[PDB]
Parts: sequence; C-alpha cells; structure tokens
Amino acid sequence: QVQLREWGAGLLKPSETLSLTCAVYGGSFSDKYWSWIRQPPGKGLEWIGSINHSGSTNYNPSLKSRVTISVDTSKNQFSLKLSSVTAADTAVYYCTSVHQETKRSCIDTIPKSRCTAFQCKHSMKYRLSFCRKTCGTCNYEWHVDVWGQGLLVTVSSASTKGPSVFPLAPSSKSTSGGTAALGCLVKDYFPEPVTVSWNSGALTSGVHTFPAVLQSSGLYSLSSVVTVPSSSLGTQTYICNVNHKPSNTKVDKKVEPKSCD
Amino acid sequence: GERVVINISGLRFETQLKTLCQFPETLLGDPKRRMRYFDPLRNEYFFDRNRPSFDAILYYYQSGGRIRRPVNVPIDIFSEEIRFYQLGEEAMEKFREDEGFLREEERPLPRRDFQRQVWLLFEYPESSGPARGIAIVSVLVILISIVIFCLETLPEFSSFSDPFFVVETLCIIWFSFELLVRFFACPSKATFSRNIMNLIDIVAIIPYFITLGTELASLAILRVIRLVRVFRIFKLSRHSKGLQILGQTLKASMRELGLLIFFLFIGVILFSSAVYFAEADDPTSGFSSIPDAFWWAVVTMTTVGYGDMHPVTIGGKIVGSLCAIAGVLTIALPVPVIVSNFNYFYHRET
Amino acid sequence: GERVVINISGLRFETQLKTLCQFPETLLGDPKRRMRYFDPLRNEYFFDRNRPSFDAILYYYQSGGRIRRPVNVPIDIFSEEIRFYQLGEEAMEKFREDEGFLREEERPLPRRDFQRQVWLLFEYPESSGPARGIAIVSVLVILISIVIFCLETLPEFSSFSDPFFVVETLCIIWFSFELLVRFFACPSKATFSRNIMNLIDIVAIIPYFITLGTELASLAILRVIRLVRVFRIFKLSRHSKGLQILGQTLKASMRELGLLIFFLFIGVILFSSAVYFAEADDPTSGFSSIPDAFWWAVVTMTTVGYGDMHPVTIGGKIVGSLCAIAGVLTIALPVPVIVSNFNYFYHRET
Amino acid sequence: GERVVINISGLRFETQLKTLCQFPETLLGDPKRRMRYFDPLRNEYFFDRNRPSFDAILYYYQSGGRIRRPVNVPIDIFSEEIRFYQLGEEAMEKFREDEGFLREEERPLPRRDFQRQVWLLFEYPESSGPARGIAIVSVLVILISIVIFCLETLPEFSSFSDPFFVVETLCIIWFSFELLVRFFACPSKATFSRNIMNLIDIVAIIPYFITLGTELASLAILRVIRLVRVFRIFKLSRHSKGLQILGQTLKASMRELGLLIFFLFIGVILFSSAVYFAEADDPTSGFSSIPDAFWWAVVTMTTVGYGDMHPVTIGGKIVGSLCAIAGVLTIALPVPVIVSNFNYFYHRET
Amino acid sequence: GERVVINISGLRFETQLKTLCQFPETLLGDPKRRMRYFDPLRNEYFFDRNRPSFDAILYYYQSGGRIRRPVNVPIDIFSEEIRFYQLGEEAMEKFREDEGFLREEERPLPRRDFQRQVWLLFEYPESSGPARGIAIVSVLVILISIVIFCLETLPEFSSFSDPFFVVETLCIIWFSFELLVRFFACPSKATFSRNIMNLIDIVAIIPYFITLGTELASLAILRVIRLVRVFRIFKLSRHSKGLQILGQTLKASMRELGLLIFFLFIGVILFSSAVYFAEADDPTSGFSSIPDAFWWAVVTMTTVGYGDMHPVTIGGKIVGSLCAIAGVLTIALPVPVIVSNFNYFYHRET
Amino acid sequence: LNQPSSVSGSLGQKVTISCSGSSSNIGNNYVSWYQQLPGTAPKLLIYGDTKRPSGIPDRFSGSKSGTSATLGITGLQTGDEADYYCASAEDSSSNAVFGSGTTLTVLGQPKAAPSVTLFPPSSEELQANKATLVCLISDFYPGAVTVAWKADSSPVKAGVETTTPSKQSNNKYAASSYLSLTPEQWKSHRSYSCQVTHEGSTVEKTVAPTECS
Ligand SMILES: [K+]
Ligand SMILES: [K+]
Ligand SMILES: [K+]
Repeated sequence: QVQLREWGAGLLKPSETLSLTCAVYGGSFSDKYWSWIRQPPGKGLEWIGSINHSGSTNYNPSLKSRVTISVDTSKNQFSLKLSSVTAADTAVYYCTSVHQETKRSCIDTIPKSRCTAFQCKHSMKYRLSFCRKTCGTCNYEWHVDVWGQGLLVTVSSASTKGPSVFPLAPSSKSTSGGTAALGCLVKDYFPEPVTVSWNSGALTSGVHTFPAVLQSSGLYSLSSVVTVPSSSLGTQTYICNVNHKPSNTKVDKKVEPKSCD
Repeated sequence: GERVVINISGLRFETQLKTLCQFPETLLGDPKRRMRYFDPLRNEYFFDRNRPSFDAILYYYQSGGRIRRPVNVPIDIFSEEIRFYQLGEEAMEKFREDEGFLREEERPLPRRDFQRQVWLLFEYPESSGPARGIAIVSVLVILISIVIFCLETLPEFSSFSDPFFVVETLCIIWFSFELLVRFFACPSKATFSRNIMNLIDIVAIIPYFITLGTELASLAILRVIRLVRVFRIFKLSRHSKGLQILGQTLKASMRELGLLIFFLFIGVILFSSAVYFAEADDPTSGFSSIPDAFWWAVVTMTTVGYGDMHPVTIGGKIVGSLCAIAGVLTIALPVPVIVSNFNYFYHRET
Repeated sequence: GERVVINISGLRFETQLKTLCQFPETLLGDPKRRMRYFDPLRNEYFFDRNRPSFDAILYYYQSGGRIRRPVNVPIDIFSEEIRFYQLGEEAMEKFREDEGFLREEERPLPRRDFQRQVWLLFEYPESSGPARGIAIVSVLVILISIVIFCLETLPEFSSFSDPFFVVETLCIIWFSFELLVRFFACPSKATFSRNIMNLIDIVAIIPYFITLGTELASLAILRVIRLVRVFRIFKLSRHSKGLQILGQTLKASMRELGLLIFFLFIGVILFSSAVYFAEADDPTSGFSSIPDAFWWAVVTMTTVGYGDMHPVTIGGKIVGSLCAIAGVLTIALPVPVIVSNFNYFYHRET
Repeated sequence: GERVVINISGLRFETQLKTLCQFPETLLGDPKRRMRYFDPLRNEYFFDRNRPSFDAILYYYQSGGRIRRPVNVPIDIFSEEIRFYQLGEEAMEKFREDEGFLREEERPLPRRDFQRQVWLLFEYPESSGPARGIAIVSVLVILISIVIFCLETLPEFSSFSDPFFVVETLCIIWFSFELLVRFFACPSKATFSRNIMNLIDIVAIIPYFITLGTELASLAILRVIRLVRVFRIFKLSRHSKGLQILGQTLKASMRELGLLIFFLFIGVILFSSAVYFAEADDPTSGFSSIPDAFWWAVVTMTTVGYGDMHPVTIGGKIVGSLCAIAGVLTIALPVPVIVSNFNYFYHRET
Repeated sequence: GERVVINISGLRFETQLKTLCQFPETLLGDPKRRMRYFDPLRNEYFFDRNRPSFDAILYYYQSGGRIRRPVNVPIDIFSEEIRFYQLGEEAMEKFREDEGFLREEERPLPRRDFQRQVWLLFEYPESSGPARGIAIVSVLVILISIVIFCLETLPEFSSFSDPFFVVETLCIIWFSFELLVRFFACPSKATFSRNIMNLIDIVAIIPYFITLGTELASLAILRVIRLVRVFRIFKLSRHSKGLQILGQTLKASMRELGLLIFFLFIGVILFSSAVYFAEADDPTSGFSSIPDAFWWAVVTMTTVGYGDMHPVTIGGKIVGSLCAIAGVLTIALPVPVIVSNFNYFYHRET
Repeated sequence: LNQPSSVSGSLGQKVTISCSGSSSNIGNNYVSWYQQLPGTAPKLLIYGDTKRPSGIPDRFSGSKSGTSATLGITGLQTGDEADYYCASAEDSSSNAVFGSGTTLTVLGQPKAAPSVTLFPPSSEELQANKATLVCLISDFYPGAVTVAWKADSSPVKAGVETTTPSKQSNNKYAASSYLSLTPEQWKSHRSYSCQVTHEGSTVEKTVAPTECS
C-alpha cells in the first residue's frame, strides 16, 4: 500500500510557476517510478512528467518544457512544477506511482562474413556470443500501479473567503411522518468543495451531500440533508464540521431544531 | 663348535658348527641327511652346484632366517636352489614375499554338494559350459538395461502400455535372482558385505523398488533417485578384468587426486582474480565479478578452450597466456604417480 | 667320481668328470681337445681368459643345457667365450633366444634364373639400379592416384574427354600388372594369399573392375564401394619402414585399445547423464536428452572443446570441470603401454 | 710390515698392518679391541659374517675414507656391518652422505617453561589437543577470508554497518595475534625475517592497515593494493605438505621455466610473422599487423584454440598446421625435467 | 711361459709372462718398475689396492686392447687405478670413449700480439671486462632489431625523416661491423664459412643491402625478401646455451620428424574422406569436397578445435570421435624419441 | 486517444467498447484503461491490454483486434457507469499519453417516487439579510427533473441555479435547486413552494414567512 497525500500551494497567480508535493508513504523496494496525472473537470486525462530513482526524468512529448519533478530518498516524497499557467491550465492533479520497464547493446564480435546460416543454427558460441546481432539473440511498457486522490490547482487573481453556516431543521409541515430530514447550509464560500459530517462520523443513516454550483459574484453553494427519526429532534447534538483547507477554518455550528422563541 | 669347510664347486665356505646347528631341518642341519654329500678324504663336503648362490643360503643360517636374493642370480635358479638345500617350505614363502608376488591366497568353498554346486555355477564362469552361458546372459541384461535408460529421455518417446516398464521389469527381475542365489549359496554371510560388487548390486536394484512403492502406496526429490539409477554401468565390473584394475588404481592413489584438485583450485582463485582486475573497466565480456571468471580459468587451464568467454585487453591477454602454460604444468605434475600405479597393478596379473 | 681342477687365471673350479662327459662336443668332454692345455706338474688344466665368465659355462653342463648370461659381462665377450669353449650351434642360438634377438629365418628363392631374375628385380630393390627405378615409379604411381581421388570431388571438376578416368585407368593398369608379375614369379603360390601386403593390393584393385563390369552390364551400393576405394594409400607400406612398425605395433597391443575405447565410453554415459539432469529445466542449450549430450562429453574429455554446446548453470559448470579432468586421466592411463610397444619394435631394428 | 690375514667366512683378505693401524678406535685398529676374534692355530682373525660386504670396509682403511656401498649389498645389511666393525659415527655420517639421505636438520626450542609451552602450542600441531584445535581454527579463518574476497566483488553486493568490513576485520585480528604470539615465542628472532612463510603472513596484514590509514588521514595504486590482497591463499602453505613440495619444485627448477617461456616466445615471433604475410591482402580476420597475431599463436601452440581468430587462405592454413605441431613439441621438451624434480622431492619424504 | 702370480690384497691372479710382455712400457711390462713390489718370501707380488677392479686391467692385457669397466666399481675408483698402473693416456682415452663423457674439442686460440688479443675480446666473452661489455651490447642491439620489425608493420606507422629507417641502419651498421672484426681475427677463413652462426649473420645482413642496391640502381622478390628478414632472431642463438641444445636435438632427430609429418598426413587423407562421404547429401557445413575437409582433420587431430567447421549428422559425428582419439595416438608415438634426445644433449653439458 | 461521445447499455448486456489507436500504443501490449466517476479520481480499469488491475472484475475483457482495442463487459452490472479513458506509452517505456475519454452509462437502477427536501432560510440568515431557498431532490430514477419555484399559485423563474444529477450512497441519484432571492422579496409574499416534476409526478413542500417552527 502506497499512501499518497498532496501538499502545496493550490491557489496561484497568472504567470507564476506551479508547486505541489505528494507525500509518499509505503515505499516498495522495487523498480517503480513516480509521476503526476492532471485532469481538468470535463477534460480528459493527460500526463505531466516523472522522475526515477536513478535521476532521469521523463515527461510528455507535448509538454517537456513545463514540468520539473524532484526526488528525495530522505523524506520519501515527490513533487510537481508547471510554468506559464493560464485559464486552460485549471486542473486537479493526481500524483501517481507507475511501473516502467524498457527493452539493444549487441554487436557482431567477429567480422560479419564469418557469421552464416549453418553456424548460427548449429554453434552456440556463434549464436549467443560471437554473432548475437546478425543472428538475433538480443519493446516498451507503460502501466501505473498507485493512483492519487488529487488536489485542485486553479489560477486566479481574486481573494479567497470562508463559509457561512446556518441551522436547517424541519418544521411542522415539512415532516414526512416518522422519518424527517435534517441538514446544514454552506453558503457564500470559496473554493470547491466543502464536506459536512454528522456526530463526527457517527450518523450515516440517509446521509446526502450535494455538488456545488458557481455564482456570478465568485462564491459557491451547497447544503446537506440527513434522514433521522423525528422523535430524536432535539435529543442528540448534531455537529456538521466544516473544514477549509485553503483557509484553515473549522466552524463547529451545532444544529438544534426549530422553535419560535 | 668345530669349523665345517663346505666346498661348493671349488669355492671353500667355512662356518661354525653351531651357526648351522641352529636350523635342524635343513640339509646341513640334519647329519643323517647331509652325510651323503660329505666326502671324508679331505674333510670337506663337496656339492657340485651353482657357485654364486651359496652365499645367500649361508646368510639365512647366519642371520636367523633373513633370506635375500643376490641381484646377479635369476629367480628360477634361486628358487630351485633353496629346494636342493631343503631350507624348507616356510623359508620359500618368505623368499616369495620378498619378490612381492601375489602367490598367497585361496578361495573357500561351500562343500555341501548342492550349495557347492550352485556357487560353482554362478561365481566361477569358466568352469563349465552351463556356467559360461549364465555369464554371457548377464552381460546382455546389463547392456539391454542401459539402452533402456538413455532411450526413455529421447524427446520423441502399471497400465503396461509403456514398453519401457515391461522391459525394465524383466531386467529388475533377473538382477534380483542373481543377487538372491549368490546369497544363499555363499560360503560365508560375513564376507558377502565385504565385496563391493554386492553393494553395487544392491544400489542398482533399490530405486526401482522405492519408485514402485510410491505409486503402489518428494516431487523433485524423485530426481535425486532418478539419477541414482545410473549406477548400473558398474555391474560390468564383474565380467571384466580391465575395470577391476581401475578400481585398485583409484583406491591406492587417493592422495594424488586430492593433490590434483587442490592444485587446480588454487590456480582458479589466482588467475581469475588477475583477469577480473585487468579487464575491470571496459565492456569486458562477462568478467563482471571474480566469481564469474572461474569458468574461464577451468576451460583455459585444462586446455578445452570452448571460446565462450575470452580476454579483450592487453593485460587480460598476457594473463591468459600465463594461465594456459600454468595449467599444462599443474596438470602434468601428479599424473605420473597414478599412471605408474596402474602399470604395476596391470602387469602384476602375470 | 673323479674331481678335475680347471684353473681359469687363478680362480680354481673343481667338478666331477661325469659332468664334463655329459656333452661330448665341448672342449672339456673330448679327451683329445682338453689334453692340449693340461699341465701335469700341478694336475690342473690351466686356461688364461676372462675369469668372471666361466661360471655360466660350468653351470651349463650342470644344468644339462640351460645357459644364461651373468649380468656384469657384456655380450661380445660372452659370445666370443662360448666360441672358444666350443659348445654348439644350438647352444649359441639358445643364448640368442635367451637374449632376445630373433635372427633365425631366411627367404626361399626360385633358383631358376628367370623366376629368380624378376623376383630379384621386384622384391629386393636394394639389388640393382633398375630395381631402384621400379621402386621409384611405383611410389610416383601411388601418389598420383591419391591426388586424383581427392581432386575428383572438388566442386569445379569413358568418352576419353574426361581426363580423370584416363589417368585412373593407367594407374589401375600398372597396379594390376605389378601384381600379376609378382604373383607368377613368386616361389610359392600358397604363402602368397596368407600375406597382408598382397591382400592390400587386391583390395585396392577390385572396385574399379566392378565399376567397369556393371557399367557395361536404396542408397547406391556404389557409395559403399566408393568408400573402399580409399585403401589405396596403404600401398605405401611396402616402400616405407615406418608404416610397418606401426602395423606390428597396433597388432601387438589390441587389448590396450579395447581398454581405451571402453574407458572412454563409460565416462560418456556417466558425465552426460549428470549434465542433462543438472541443466534440466532452463533454456539449457541442446541438453534436451541424455542421448544429445554424448557429443559434449566426447569433445570436453578428449580436450578438443569446439564450443558448440557448453553448460549454462552452476551444476552444469561443476560437472563440466570434473569431466575435463577425468578425461585427461582416462586417456593417459592406457597410452604408456602402446608408446612402449612402438619403442621396442622401433629400436629392435638394430 | 707384518701381514695380518682376515678370514671372513673362508675368503682370505690380507693387508698391511700400517693400513690397519691408521685408525685405532676401529674394531680391527686397536690391538686389544680386535684381539678377541683371533685364532692361534691358523694365525688368522676369523669372523663368521657376510662374505660380500668386507671388500668395502677394507677399501676404507686402504683409502683412509671414501666409504661406498657395494651395489649388490642391500642398504640395511651394509649398515648392520659398519656398526659391527665399530667403524665409528663419523664414517656412518659419510655413508649416509654418499647416498645423500638427510636426517641432519634439527629445530631448537625456547625451553623457558612459558616460552616452551607457547611455542610447542603454535608450532607443532600434533603435540597435544589444543594445538590440533588451533590448527583447525586457523584453516577455518583462512577459508572464510577467501570467500569474503570473491563475494565482496560480486555485483549485487569504518561505519561498521557493512557486513563485509566487519567480517574482514575480525579475521585481520586473528591473523595478527598469531604473528605476534609467534614472534615473542620464536627461539631466535634472527631467523624470523628469513623464513618465507613468516613473510607470507606479514604481506596479508599490510593491505588492510594501509587502507585504514588512507581512510583515516592512489587511484589505481589502490587497485594494485586490491590485487596484492590475493596472497592470503598462500597462508595455507603451512597447513599442507602439498604446497611446500611445489615450492621446492619451483625453486630448484627455475632454469627450466626460463627455457619454457623463451622457447614459447621465439615461436610466437616466428609463426605470427608468417601468417601475417600469408594472409596479407584479403579481408583476413584481424591479421592487420604482426603484433596482432601474437594472441592467435599463443592460443594455437598451447592447444586452447578459442576460435576467435583463425586463418582463411591456403598459406594461412598451412602455417596454422605447422604452428599446432610445433607447439606440442616446444611445450613437451622442458617439462620432463620439472616433473622429475617433483617426484624426487615428493618421495624423499620417506 | 713363466707364470707371474699377482696377489691383490688376498686374491691371487695368475697368468703367462708373455701376456704381460705385450706392453713393454706398462707397470707390469718394465721389470725395473715392478721390481719394488715383488716379495720373495712367498714368491708373489703384493700390490695392496681395490680387489674388485683389477679384473678389467688383466682383461685389457689379455685381449691386447679392450677396456671396460666393472659395473660395481665407480668411475672415480676405476680411473684412480688406471693411473696407478699407468695404462697410459691413450688407454685413458679408450675408457673415455666408452663412458662417452664430452671430449675436449681443441681450443685454437690464435697466436700474435694483438690479433689473438682481439679474437679473445669478441669470440670468448667471459674472458675479461670489455668482452662482457660487447656481449651485453650485442644482445641489446638484437632486441631493438626485433622491436622494429614488429612495430614497423603496425598499420599506424632514405627519408631520414623516417625514424624507422635511421634505427634500422644503426643496427645494420653494428651487425656488419661486428662481423668484419670477427672474419679478420678468425684463426681460419675456411672454417668460418662452415660454422652456422656465421651464416646466420650473413643472411641477416643481406636484405637491407640488396634493397639498397635495387633502390639505388621484383614482383615476388620484394614479396619474399620481407619474409627472409625474420631470421634476425636466430642471431640470439650465440648468447644462449639453451637454443644450441635445441639445434642439436632437431638435427639428431630428423628421422623422427619425418615420421611425425608422414603419420599426420596419412590420417588427414583417411579421416577427411570418411566425413565427406558421411556428410554427403545434407546442408553439411563446408564439406563440399574431400580437399576442403583437410583443415577440419588437422584442427581436430592436433586438438586445437577452433570450431569453424564441425560434423552435423550421425556418421559425421562418429567419424569425428575416432579422428580425435587417433590424433592423440599418432602424435604421441614419435615424440618420446625427440624428448629423450634433448635430455641427453642437455645433461651431457656436465 | 480518440473515443466517441456516449454509449448506453443495460443490465446484463454485452458492449464491446473500442479503443482505436496505433501500434506505438496498442502495439505495446502494455496499454492502460481507466474509469472515472465525476467527483472521484480516475481508477485503473485495465493495464497490459488484457491484464486486470486489483479491484476490477474478470468479466471486463481486453480482447484485441489490431489497432482497434476492445473492452468486453459480459453482463454489465450496476456500478460501472463512468468516464472511460485509453492510455499507453509512445515509442519509449518511461513515457505516456492518455486519451480524453468516453462516457459509459448503465440503465437499470431502482426507480421510485422522489423524496424531495425543502429548507426555508434561517432566522440568522434573515438577520444576515439574504434569502437562499433550498430545494433538494433525492431518491429518484431516471435522473431527470426540471426545477421550478411556486409562489402561492404563480411561477417564479429568475435567480435559478441547479446542479446536474449525482449519485447517492444506496444505489440511487440526488439533485438540488437554488432560487436566489432578495430578503425584501422573500418577506413580501405569503407563501413559497418548490414544484419539482419527476416523470410527471409533482410532490409539494410548502413554507411561509409567518409560520413559527
Ligand atoms: K582445445
Ligand atoms: K576450442
Ligand atoms: K587440447
């Protein structure tokens, strides 16, 4: 098991050179290489570039000039770099550990005239030592092993803000019998996405989280709903723990039911 | 203790009476026996017999039985002479041993009238026509067994659809009869273990029986047993006196084979290291380790020279030249001892 | 019972007279011859020659004929001594038989002065100038016949257009003519066909004639005939005293070639099986059967080592090392017998 | 001027008294010592001994020395005779010297109780049990050191975490304690820098320390330092009488190795030039210079024949045939001298 | 005649006085000389010497002129006795021609004030200091004469700009210079032309001068003169007493090299034909003619085995096995004669 | 690496998805395939042109017919519908180029009447002077709704932002809808509701500004 955690600067400026770094735990002591894989939303897969344990980096032939990956056997960690970032280069980047083995250093030791049909066929000193090339006793590979989850790197000049959270409880008309809906509202936040839990992970019966939409002002919008028995409306402490990684924010807004105080 | 003047053909040979008196069964120690020769006219016994061989006989009386042959007298005449003086049979055997001949031994025999009849038929083959026949059959059952071993491996070739199981069974049946009859009719069940050829019969009969058992009742261990089937060529050594001399030559020369393999190993660790260091930094064949060159130094020193790996610099080539000559010398140094041992055993047959 | 006292240069020998009379022709036996040297004053018959050589002569009469040679006296002096004594022709040749020079035989001769004339012309070429000419024409005809044989097959090369039939017809004409003129002038037509060199001449003359006959009458029987034409190179063995020694040598030591091929075969069935099992499951060259490895074990043991098949594991390589040393030993064990036989036949020419 | 007449069993030897009085310590020389074996009636000193051996004792008095063994008298019987005549110990030594047998060598011991105990513990391995233990545990330390030197240069393989450095270090200590304990217990520290084996020990110790010094204070000098590591196999020369006889054989035969390499070089400059000129203008392998063919002529003459370079014309091939036979002759001409030297040193052990 | 009785330590020899008279000069011939020994008390002479070696002396007188040595008397003692009786220095020569020890060739050192003092400086080098200087500088000039024949034909390399021409000429200057000093100071001109080591110098000095003559006034002449230049390495045979022994071995054994090449040729025409016919109709390597296989049979029989051409059927392979063993036998049959000749010439130096 | 737009397939059906490339890529015999749910990373679907990576069923088959590589899912099961990419090397082994994808879709999930949830703005959200109206759609198949807003009996259209359908935990789909309104327009009308139609059926949830709790 190779555990891959991506860390770096995620919100950068135009014409500023990129930097991520994938934290690699679980180093297998084999011939396997590390690289990164980028993917914009709605756009296909594309390779960026590798580095191996020897020191020779390989990149995509479309993109040789815009990658720099570095190695460190002391921390056991791999990085990433992209230059000249623009609005087409809005992508999420998966750090990846790939298995890459190759296939040609043969020579006819003796003059070619001596090598013949009879000798290659009947003499092994001729076939596997003296005349390897003229006889023929000397093609690629590419497949990954370990994918990564991804980090969002988007180019912008605007500023980033945190969320505004609100208690969302069912009413006396919105109830659906013995099981009722309950959730949180994450509004006016940047960027995508933010997770909302329940009971620090102890309430999963009917958990429903939704993908966010874009606004013309520059903020995103999502909410949550969990299905709970309506008798427990006011009994347990419901805490949806919003964690914001580009802002270092944790707002522990406890959800309480409705009343008219 | 009077002096007695024996005269052998003119050559006087005086000795004290006690020196001869000590041996009383000889011609000159038995006065009733030697009296005939004694001529009393001059008081000197005269024997008209060979002159240069009486000196040896005198030493035997003088030195209490030390008999040595003068090296200017042939064996026939010295052997005949000890007989005329009647030194005695016990004396002759001491002389016989001094020459070093193999005229000592004698076989036992069952002597029961039927145990003696089967043993004579099988152990000794020149004695009767039925006996010559049994042995000729026994060379064929070994030759039709070795042919079956090599053919089985050919790439082309108890259900008994396998003919290389019916033919093996007949061969492992006759070999077993010979082993059993030889055991019951043997004069001694103590010396049956002593002969190495009985142990060869046991070893060439076992692996068929433990294979049979495994099927009747080690997946690659079976192969260790499969090879041990190759010791049926050494059942030829009964019906061949050309191989028994090779047996006695390699047993009497074990030290000079230890030396041959020891000398050869010291060189392989001393020339291989030189060529690895000399051809160190170049696309130098396979000389990628000192342990790799050991095949090159065994093939160049024994002069086989397959040509698979060869040196490709100037230092490698000068070490290859010295390796070739140092192997013609360290091979030819202990082999004259072993060739001489074969010659003594080979001709001592006569 | 009379003691006579021969005194050869001081060393007194005394013997009964019956012994002297055992052979009459000897100088001592006949009274007339012996009386010439007798000196009455001392009563002894004085002679004055080598002292260390009279013992073998006196031991001759004693043994009734068995004559030896003492080991310190050389052959010329001992031969001249038997002559002065006058023993006999059978005694002298008995010395030559006990010594081991085989001068006993001669050759019958036609005694007709024509049969005698041409048998002297052909068989004994140190006779005359023309006989040396016939020997040299015979050597040149044999040589151009071998040259014709090998050139025929070169890729580039009875209608008289073909040069090779014409030159080959002339050599067969001269061979047949020489053989018939020798056969009719031979003093026996019965000891002819028992010989070997005349049988060699018949064998090298036959297949051209059966080619001719059937040309005027599964794999060609012609092809086996075309192999027995190669024995025309053994007709040099009349004009060469280095091939006749090889003939007597390879005859007199057949047992030590049987041993050489037997020892070599046992190893080839004992090392080959080991390498097949050791290199069993790998892309191991051609060791796909025990029968396949037989070429590898004959090339490594005789030290030729072509390099066409070699072992490629660690067990194969350790069996290849032991195979190489076991073949320098099982080759060099019977060859000293055969080299010694050649030396005796080669020098006995003198 | 008196004429003493000795009578060895009937054979009269007469001699000048002056010649007999040259040495009085000898049985016959002292009038009193020899008086016992005197007979008044015959006026002779009678002895009843061996008739063929007193001729040599009387030469010693006549020549005042030069003891030589009659070649028909066996060594044991002759020795027994010198003692009875009381020739004396000085004469005994000269007799051993003419045959050449050596028992003269003697080794002193410290004998200071502590030193004597340690030197008879590390020097004569059979004198106890502990010395057998030290001999076995030293043979062990040599053997694990050689395996570390070859596996150290396989291609998969003072921080003291490397296993190869740690295992080598322990061995370099045992080797030095044995050199130091021997140095202190050596009876005579004069001799210690003269013995070869003592020097073979110091050379194994030097490479390890110089590295430690380089690393604690030579690009290919260090590769030479890695080669001179290879002499740690010769430390076995104390624990074998197989290597010491090879040392004496290659010391007393230096001239016949100079001849072997000289004969081999003259041929390599004489056959190589011929093949370069014969295969001059053709795509002739690598025969592009006379200096290039030197590898081909060393491989064909020593019979290795790798097959890398071979001749490809008709003149090249005829020169290759003569090269092969001229190398079986110029190799086998000085080797019988060196094989004979080994045989004398090997059997003289007895 | 009168019977001289000679006592030699107790062993009475008797003969006729006319036999002693055959040589008047010898110790037994001149009666004034032998007068000293005679003792009239017993009427017999008493020469007290070694008894077992007087026999051959008396045999020389009796046969008039033959001498041999008794086999149980050593060469020091027989020689010492010959001088005491003064058989004469011409007789001492007869002993020498029987032992065969190298006799002394006359040393004709020439006779003049400086003319002899120069032939001593060059012909005999151990004589002084400057002759040692000439020996060492002549061996140095020979070794820069071989280096320049090999490095010249390397492909990388009267111009005077040409280093090779200038270095070649200083050598030809010195060779010619040294030869002319020695052809003038020689004691005899006719003998000089006969000696081989003067011919070696002349044919090493020829080709540089006749190339200069043709160059300053040849289609294959120029082809072969560059080959007869390789005989400058036989100039070294003057400073080396291990090549002169090889020259005498190869001259005294011409017959046993004729036999070696004759035996080898008969096999090459007898095994090659077999393999061509056996591998007749298959893609059989190059066995396209009997003349082609001659390279395969010379490489397999001499054991080089390059591996270029090998057999590929079953009949070819069985003929290849018999070819390999028949070549270890037909090589090892005449070589023991030639190795024995070298041993006699090599040790006879002492 | 070129792949068509869409493929629609059912439960228990065999669809041979093509990877039409070239012999620098498929001629390697070390191709890669992937599987991409939106909202997840791509997951290695295939490697080596036939070899199956761990977590992948043996039913997927990499049958090749030359330069047009095939993907054969025998009996298409539920959890497979995703974006499917081609990948390989190019003229080297340390090198890579992927494809751009094709969508694979599976029909046959459980259909049901939608469990829709509406959340009215919070009291602190009215204190924060903004009004977002939460209209969520869940437990619905096939994933197709149009998002409408209902004032008392009249439509509201402006200020709409909705998300495309996404999957839930227990094998169904999920959706949402936002009507961005000013707080002065939220507190002006007496009743607001979210009309959502799934397969023609409209389930209503109603809220007012004046109802406490
Ligand atoms: K070879
Ligand atoms: K070879
Ligand atoms: K060889």
